[PDB]
Amino acid sequence: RECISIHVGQAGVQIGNACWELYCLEHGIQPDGQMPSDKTIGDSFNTFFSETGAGKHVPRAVFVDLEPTVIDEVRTGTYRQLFHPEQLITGKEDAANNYARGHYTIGKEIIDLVLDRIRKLADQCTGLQGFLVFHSFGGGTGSGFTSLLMERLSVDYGKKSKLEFSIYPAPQVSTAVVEPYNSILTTHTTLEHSDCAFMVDNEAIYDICRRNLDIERPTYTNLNRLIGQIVSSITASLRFDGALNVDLTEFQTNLVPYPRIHFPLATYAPVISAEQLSVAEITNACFEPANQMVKCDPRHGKYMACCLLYRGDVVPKDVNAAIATIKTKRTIQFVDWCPTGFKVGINYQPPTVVPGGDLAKVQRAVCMLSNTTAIAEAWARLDHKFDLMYAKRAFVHWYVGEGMEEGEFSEAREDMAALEKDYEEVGVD
Amino acid sequence: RECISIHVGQAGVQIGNACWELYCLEHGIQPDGQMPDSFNTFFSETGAGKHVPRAVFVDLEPTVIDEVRTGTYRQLFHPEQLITGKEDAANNYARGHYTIGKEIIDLVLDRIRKLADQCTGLQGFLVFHSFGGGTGSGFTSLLMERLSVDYGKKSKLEFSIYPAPQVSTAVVEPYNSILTTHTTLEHSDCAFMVDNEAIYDICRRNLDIERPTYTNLNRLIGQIVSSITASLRFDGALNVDLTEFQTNLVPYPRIHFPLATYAPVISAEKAYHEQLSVAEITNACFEPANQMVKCDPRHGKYMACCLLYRGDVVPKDVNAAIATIKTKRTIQFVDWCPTGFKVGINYQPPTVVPGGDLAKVQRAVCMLSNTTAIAEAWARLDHKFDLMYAKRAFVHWYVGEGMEEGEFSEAREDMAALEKDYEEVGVD
Amino acid sequence: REIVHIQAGQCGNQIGAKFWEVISDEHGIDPTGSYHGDSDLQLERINVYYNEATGNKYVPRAILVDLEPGTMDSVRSGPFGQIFRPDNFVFGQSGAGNNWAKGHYTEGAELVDSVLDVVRKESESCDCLQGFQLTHSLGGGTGSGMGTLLISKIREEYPDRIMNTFSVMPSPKVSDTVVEPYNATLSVHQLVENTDETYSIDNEALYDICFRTLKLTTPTYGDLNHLVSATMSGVTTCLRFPGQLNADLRKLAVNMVPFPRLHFFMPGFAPLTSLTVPELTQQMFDSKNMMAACDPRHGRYLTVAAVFRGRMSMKEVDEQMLNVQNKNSSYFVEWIPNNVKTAVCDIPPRGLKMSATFIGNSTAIQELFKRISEQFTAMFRRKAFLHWYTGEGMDEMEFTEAESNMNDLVSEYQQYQDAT
Amino acid sequence: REIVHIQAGQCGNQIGAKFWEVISDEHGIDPTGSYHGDSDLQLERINVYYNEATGNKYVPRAILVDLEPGTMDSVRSGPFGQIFRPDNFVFGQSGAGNNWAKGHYTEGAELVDSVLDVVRKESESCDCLQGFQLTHSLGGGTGSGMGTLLISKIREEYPDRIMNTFSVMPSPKVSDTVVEPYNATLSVHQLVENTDETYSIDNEALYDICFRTLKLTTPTYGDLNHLVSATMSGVTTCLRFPGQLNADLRKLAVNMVPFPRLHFFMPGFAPLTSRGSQQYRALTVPELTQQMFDSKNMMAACDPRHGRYLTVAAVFRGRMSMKEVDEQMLNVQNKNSSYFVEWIPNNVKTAVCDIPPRGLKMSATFIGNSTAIQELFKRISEQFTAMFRRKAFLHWYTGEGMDEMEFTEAESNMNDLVSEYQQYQDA
Amino acid sequence: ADMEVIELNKCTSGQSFEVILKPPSFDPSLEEIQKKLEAAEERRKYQEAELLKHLAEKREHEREVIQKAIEENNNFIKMAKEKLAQKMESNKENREAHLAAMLERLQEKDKHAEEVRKNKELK
Ligand SMILES: Nc1nc2c(ncn2[C@@H]2O[C@H](COP(=O)(O)OP(=O)(O)OP(=O)(O)O)[C@@H](O)[C@H]2O)c(=O)[nH]1
Ligand SMILES: Nc1nc2c(ncn2[C@@H]2O[C@H](COP(=O)(O)OP(=O)(O)OP(=O)(O)O)[C@@H](O)[C@H]2O)c(=O)[nH]1
Ligand SMILES: Nc1nc2c(ncn2[C@@H]2O[C@H](COP(=O)(O)OP(=O)(O)O)[C@@H](O)[C@H]2O)c(=O)[nH]1
Ligand SMILES: Nc1nc2c(ncn2[C@@H]2O[C@H](COP(=O)(O)OP(=O)(O)O)[C@@H](O)[C@H]2O)c(=O)[nH]1
Ligand SMILES: C/C(Nc1ccccc1)=C1/C(=O)N[C@@H](Cc2ccccc2)C1=O
Ligand SMILES: C/C(Nc1ccccc1)=C1/C(=O)N[C@@H](Cc2ccccc2)C1=O
Ligand SMILES: [Mg+2]
Ligand SMILES: [Mg+2]
Repeated sequence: RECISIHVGQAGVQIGNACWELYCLEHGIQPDGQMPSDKTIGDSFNTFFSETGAGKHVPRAVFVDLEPTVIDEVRTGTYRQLFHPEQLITGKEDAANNYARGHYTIGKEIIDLVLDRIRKLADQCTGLQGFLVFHSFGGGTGSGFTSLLMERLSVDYGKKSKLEFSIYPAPQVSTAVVEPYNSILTTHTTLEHSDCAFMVDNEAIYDICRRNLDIERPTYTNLNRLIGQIVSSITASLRFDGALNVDLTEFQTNLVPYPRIHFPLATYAPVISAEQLSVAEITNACFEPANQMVKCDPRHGKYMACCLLYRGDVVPKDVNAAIATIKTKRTIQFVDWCPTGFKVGINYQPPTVVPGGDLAKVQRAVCMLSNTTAIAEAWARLDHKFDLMYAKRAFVHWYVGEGMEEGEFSEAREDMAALEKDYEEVGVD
Repeated sequence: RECISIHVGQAGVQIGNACWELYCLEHGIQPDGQMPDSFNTFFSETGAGKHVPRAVFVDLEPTVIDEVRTGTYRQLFHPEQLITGKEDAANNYARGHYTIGKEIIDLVLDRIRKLADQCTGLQGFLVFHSFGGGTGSGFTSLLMERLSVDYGKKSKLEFSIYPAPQVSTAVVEPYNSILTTHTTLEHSDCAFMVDNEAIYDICRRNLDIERPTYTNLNRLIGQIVSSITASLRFDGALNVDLTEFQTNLVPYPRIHFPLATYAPVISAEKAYHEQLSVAEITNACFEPANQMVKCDPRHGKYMACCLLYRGDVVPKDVNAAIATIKTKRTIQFVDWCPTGFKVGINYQPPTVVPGGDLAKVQRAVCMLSNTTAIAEAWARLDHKFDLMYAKRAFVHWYVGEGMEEGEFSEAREDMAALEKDYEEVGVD
Repeated sequence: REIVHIQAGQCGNQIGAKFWEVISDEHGIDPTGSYHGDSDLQLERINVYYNEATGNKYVPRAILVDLEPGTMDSVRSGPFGQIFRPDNFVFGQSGAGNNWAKGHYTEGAELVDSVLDVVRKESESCDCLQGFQLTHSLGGGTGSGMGTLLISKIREEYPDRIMNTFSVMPSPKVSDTVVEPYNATLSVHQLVENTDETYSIDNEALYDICFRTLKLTTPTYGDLNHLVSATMSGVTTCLRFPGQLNADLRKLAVNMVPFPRLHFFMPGFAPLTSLTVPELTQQMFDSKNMMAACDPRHGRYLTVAAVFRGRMSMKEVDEQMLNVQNKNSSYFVEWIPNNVKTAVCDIPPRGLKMSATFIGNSTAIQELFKRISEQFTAMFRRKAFLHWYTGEGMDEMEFTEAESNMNDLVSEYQQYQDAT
Repeated sequence: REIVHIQAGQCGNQIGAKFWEVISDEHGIDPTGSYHGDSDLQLERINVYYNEATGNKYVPRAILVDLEPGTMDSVRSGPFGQIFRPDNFVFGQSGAGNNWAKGHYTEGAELVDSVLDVVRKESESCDCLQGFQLTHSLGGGTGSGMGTLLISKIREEYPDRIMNTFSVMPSPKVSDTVVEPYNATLSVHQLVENTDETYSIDNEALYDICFRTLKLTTPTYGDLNHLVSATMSGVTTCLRFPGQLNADLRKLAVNMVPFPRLHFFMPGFAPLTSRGSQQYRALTVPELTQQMFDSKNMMAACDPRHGRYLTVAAVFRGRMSMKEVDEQMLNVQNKNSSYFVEWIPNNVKTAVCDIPPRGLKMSATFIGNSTAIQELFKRISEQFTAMFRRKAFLHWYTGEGMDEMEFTEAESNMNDLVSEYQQYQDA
Repeated sequence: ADMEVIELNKCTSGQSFEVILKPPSFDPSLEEIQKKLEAAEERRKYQEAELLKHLAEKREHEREVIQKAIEENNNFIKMAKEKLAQKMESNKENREAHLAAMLERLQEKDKHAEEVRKNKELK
């Protein structure tokens, strides 16, 4: 039924602002909150917004960061009118690029408040589904508050599932060396409190724009427009009411065969720059390491569940024979023990792009959600940095500093080692 | 003296209704019961106007008994004499005997005792019922065990409807027949089987009927039965009383089953051809085609033979006709009983149902033979039974309602042994 | 004598909807009111499928169960919408999950008792309730899980009366959920011990009937329901029409089932979509026209019923009927003797002058079970998507406990290719 | 979020002065009043370095400590004189001595509590105080001694917030006092346990940049302060300017420091000179990068050769294409790939702010954790124990109330810090 | 064959007679069974009241699943309610005396500085 977004952390927040924005274009809401369509009192898009008061259309979201700065630039540029001054929690002092600070030291204090301001939004909902947690993998509040949130959300909310969108961190447009530590830290405390988790590899997004958009050295608000589009094609199912993927379970009951293995690989279809493609051709893109969403290589790992999420003008009569010659040309690549997939999700709502943005209006777009075993490639490409540093206690002392334990590091690498193991342990028979 | 009809089960009831109808035409009763000793043998002179049949009608659904309290004749019976019972027997004996039976039997049994009580010296009962099929096999069986107890000497004549693939619906049929026929046979005296297939046959050849109805078949059986019972309704020498029925036909306790053959079945539309000769109709009785149970008595031995004549006939004719039934056709007698032919004349011309299928005939004949070839149908049944039980086939529905894996065993056993007596009567 | 209908699940319900409006046409009923039609038969056996209420009016004997609003307000908003009595609708609110357990255990038993509550007050009103029939999917929870629950709870209360379902066995091609094999095997088990007849309906068939046999590219859940809707009318007819049978539903079962397990009639139909007798008969006896995905060749017919529809000469019918049993004599069992009876009712359906329906207890149905159990153990393998039930409160071995019950049912059907 | 500034000592103060007036220009502040400039950015992050008072006005968050009047009335009488709030001036009256003890023990602690009194004010006024920074000499008491004290007392009060100093390592060549080695070692010890980052600035360098790389004959304390003033603007910028970082000062340290000792960024600069010498615009990016990565342009007197970079930041200034920047940046890491450590992965990040400094179209600042810093420490300790030998000038501290072994106690703390840097040429 | 008949009766509306042709040439019901009809009911009542004690079976196993789940669920909440605030009050005690451990070294380059002025003012 209902559906709450949490965005913690500078990265979370700005991905958020850049897709609440794109939600807003899609459903036709003028910034001030009011939409001139016959679809409010308080079905269909009520999944995400709440028809509060007699005029406006507030997002069911809560925004948290530990500096102001970022949350501040929401109560600034129009959209300022869109939320409730309540729903944006800021916290005075930074997390400083450090998990321990985020979880234990600076966290402690703000968590009680957030947790409860969330409970306000769950209370204006008759049968709430779950949460969408947007947050940065590496980096301070994003790894460390997010981790604490989930532990707590997990307690305060029963079944109510939790979907995370993590931002897997990339040397080129980062600033923080200590990154890896933070990701392998959170990811450990975090994973037994999560249900399905879309990783988004900054590098791969930086990649798409440098190749497919002709952008020289792309901005954050460059990257975010792109992610904004992808997320909104994932969440698309539950917003217009979809012919498939129409609830959080039978959306993901689809994707995750095993409790641990959350991490699906996304692939967005026609990224093409303003200043059109065939139903066949865009499908035949989803399987192209370039157009990928996490830098890896799925042609060599096995697929173990595959979704195709179509959006736009499409008759299934096309989709089919297109797939047909995905199998008689390219690399099939299936696991020992699960059918040969392809849940196929048609949504007739044509894809809208941000007005003076980078991309153009497309007729049809595709979205492929694959749970391949090759996405653990980035599980090590991380690990290895973490390994090669901790090996020297490298930056450790900043953690033990704020209050942490030499061994809680040990213990988290332990988890990845073991995970990296399950992902390997799913190949053949 | 007196004489009570029981008709259990859809088949029973409709044969019944189609021969109480034909009794009625014969004795000239307008439906309402009023007609403007002798025939008191079947009806009772109740009240001052009407002429109620001495019958009881039982079925386990309403449906069929319901038809009676509907189409004129509605006036003919007593609301009491038609027992209905809410839920079906569902094509299954166990249900008929043990489960659904139990409940109604005490009532019927006693409603019969009402009719026997308005009778000074009752003779016996005529039980009309379907061989295969549910209440017909199952209730009939339970009735007889009980009628056997509640009534001393008082004999019991059954008219069974031996079941035929073409106009049936039920697969489980064989089991039910071989079931009842077992419990049933030591409580019965003489029993006229009626092979549905043979009757379906007569109509397809002799009446020109394409695919004949039930009420097609019943008009025909109605005529045959009414030629058998004839003896005791007008009172004409030979079969004046039910005891004679066995005395003439059944030499052995078990062997009840006589074979009937009705004479001139001919269709109105032919109603004005120069009608058949005393000779020719006799010479029909001995024709596997005009038979009443599908078999072949030319190759089994006869062991008692009756000819029941009805109509305009002087005996001088009958005789020399028979004479050349011998010197032409197949004699075929058993080692040790005269050479038969107890011959029954009844001067009452045979009446047919008005807008019926057959025509008014001058003379008709009826031949009741106790041949050992009629056990051909005792096996043609058996074999199906055998070839099913062999796999427990449908059994579980029975063990279900309450029955015993072995009560089946034990009933085939009886047939096996009967089939044996019937063979054991040839030559020496 | 009188039958109630339970119609549970998105697949179960949108079937139930189409069923009802097609039979409601044959009898001729206004989207609300009563009779409008020059025929006069209809109403004889309308007693059976419609409990009638005040004014003119006729209202079905139907209960609609779902575990979410969505598909219920589809019916009420669609074709024969406001025909069903307002509070015969049992709402769901919650999740369904496309998961058996939620529907049989948690969110199901959560409702259930409210369903029993409508059924109890239709059936208790019903003057001689003969039995219930149910419609529903087999891969996916609200139908397969709740309904298999429903039926277990429907017996026990009503041992007594005979149960009956059109269930839709799911295929790998043309489905939504990775898991369905799990969902199916769990209810298959349930059915095989609690129903008295179960019309098997493959969507592998239903869809195949459309693209090999109909030149329809993009097969909806529409024109595909259309078949089931038709085939269902077919099977019912003679409890709801003539008077040339009389069809106790019990009788009907007794004469259709040899062995108490194995009541798995694969059906089939005559003509198709939106007819001579011969060319009708060697058409309801072609596999390329069966409702399960089998092939009534590898596998011999236990018992077989057909019902014919059209003011035509049945003097032709038994003559063609015979002919099939001899042109194809091998493929009926010998040990049940007159094991293929047919009958005919003469009031045709929507469109179509002449039509036929084939009910069929063929051991070739083993061919369907085996197909599911094949992709089932292929998944129960390294115990895959199972963790969605692990957590729901189901047992590790409880899957294996019903995987086995099925591999019996396989090699009993195999064990009935026997001997004279 | 907000930073205060303590500026103590003749060398610390006259650095402080030049700092202030150079950053005060970038933002554009009247020798007293407020803003005058067509730019509009400036003021975003003026919050940080300037606590603002009534009227228009903007006044620095500054404290000036000295142990004698002399050099305080130099500022107030000089360039941006009356800019600092009148009683943020902490006078001295007494001796300074050019002696560590007087400053850290006797005449220092004599004052100290009055300094803590201004600092406690500003910082207690300051709405989210992030940390302090300090400027001062290392050979010579009032700066090196008082400040090392200040910091020790600054902490304890402020554990909590992050500390930070530009300190001026003294050379044997171009200095006043025979003893400075003594003074240095004593503070070095102090620093290495109490600061969080500490920009090393050799006057061996500073003077060497002037005659090696300028042809500048008579090097003042003037043109030479000039460098430090510039380099200090360099380093500060991105807590005080764009919005393309965001530079927590903490974050800033966490990402810059591996091992909690060793916070010894030797720095460096892009361009140079002041008077009768130019640049023909030619500051190019390539020729800017292989310039802030040349030793002959480091702020400590090391040579970031013998010794490998732990972590390295740079910040670039000028409306230029950074699409060039990362490409040159890369290039240096490969043209000189050897001399970075492998075991911290992405250990050289750089960013760019586009509002240039006084003069100069294009310029670069190098912040720089090189273990070649070991090169500097070792240089002092070499003339220290060469003096603590037959315990020479020591008697100036003997008598002040300092212990015989207390010199050796901090001579050692230094020789650890030598061979820890040596112990980080690892694997 | 030409035979002679034996006249066996004459009445109002008929006449009977044998016609022998070629001479012959010589060669316990029990009532007690009504207790049989309630042995049949012996086994029915056994069956139906067994697919009840096998059905009221598959019942309070449902009781399990339905709750032996919920019982195994909050068995996680009150596993992760202290895997928290006692992993986390381990943190509070942890740091807070790495503050002390920071500070108490201060009182010691402090109560050292004190004593060597009380030593200066004695030199
Ligand atoms: N894709 C993407 N990544 C971002 C964005 N902004 C920051 N990041 C990344 O965020 C990661 C670190 O998390 P941050 O949100 O920046 O840090 P935080 O501690 O959670 O938030 P603050 O410390 O208060 O600013 C790094 O990998 C950055 O590259 C953004 O807008 N888009
Ligand atoms: N001759 C004749 N045979 C019939 C008639 N009706 C049914 N039968 C046969 O009887 C057998 C089934 O017997 P039923 O009388 O229908 O069974 P029942 O239990 O007595 O009747 P129900 O109450 O309907 O179950 C089949 O062989 C039918 O062909 C009929 O009207 N006339
Ligand atoms: N033909 C028919 N089958 C359907 C329909 N909808 C779903 N199915 C099939 O039934 C299975 C699951 O049924 P579903 O309705 O999703 O489950 P439920 O709502 O929980 O009962 C899937 O394999 C589908 O292929 C439909 O309405 N008609
Ligand atoms: N560049 C910079 N260094 C200086 C300056 N003045 C002195 N120095 C060097 O730094 C040392 C310490 O400064 P000094 O004023 O003597 O220390 P004080 O006792 O705090 O006043 C001196 O001995 C010089 O070697 C200054 O003008 N700027
Ligand atoms: C056996 C049979 N019909 C039949 C009976 C005798 C001869 C020919 C066909 C049927 C039938 O017509 N319908 C099903 C009963 C049924 C089952 C479910 C829903 C409606 C009706 C049956 O078993
Ligand atoms: C980490 C860092 N800069 C930096 C930050 C992100 C990306 C690149 C360089 C700096 C810097 O520019 N200056 C010092 C901070 C500083 C130094 C002295 C006085 C005040 C503030 C530092 O840590
Ligand atoms: Mg942070
Ligand atoms: Mg569904």
